[PDB]
Amino acid sequence: SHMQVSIEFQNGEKLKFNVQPSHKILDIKEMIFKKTNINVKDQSLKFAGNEMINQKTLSDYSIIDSTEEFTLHLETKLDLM
Repeated sequence: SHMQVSIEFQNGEKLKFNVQPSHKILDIKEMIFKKTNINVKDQSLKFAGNEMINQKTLSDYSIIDSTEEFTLHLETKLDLM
C-alpha cells in the first residue's frame, strides 16, 4: 500500500499526496509546486499552530509514525504572486 498526506487550502478545499520515510518538508513543497505551480520560495505549511522547516524530514516530525493521519495547512495569503 502507498501512504499519503493531505494539504488544506485557503479556499478550504484539499489535495492528497503520496509520501515515503525519506522525504524532507521541502520535497512536500516541491510536490505541491508540481501540482499548483506556486514557487517553493513563496509557499509554507503549518501543523498544530507551528510552521514546518524545509531542512527536516517527515520522520523528525513523526508525521507517518504517529497514532493518526495528517492534514497540513497552507499559510495565509499565499498565491503565485
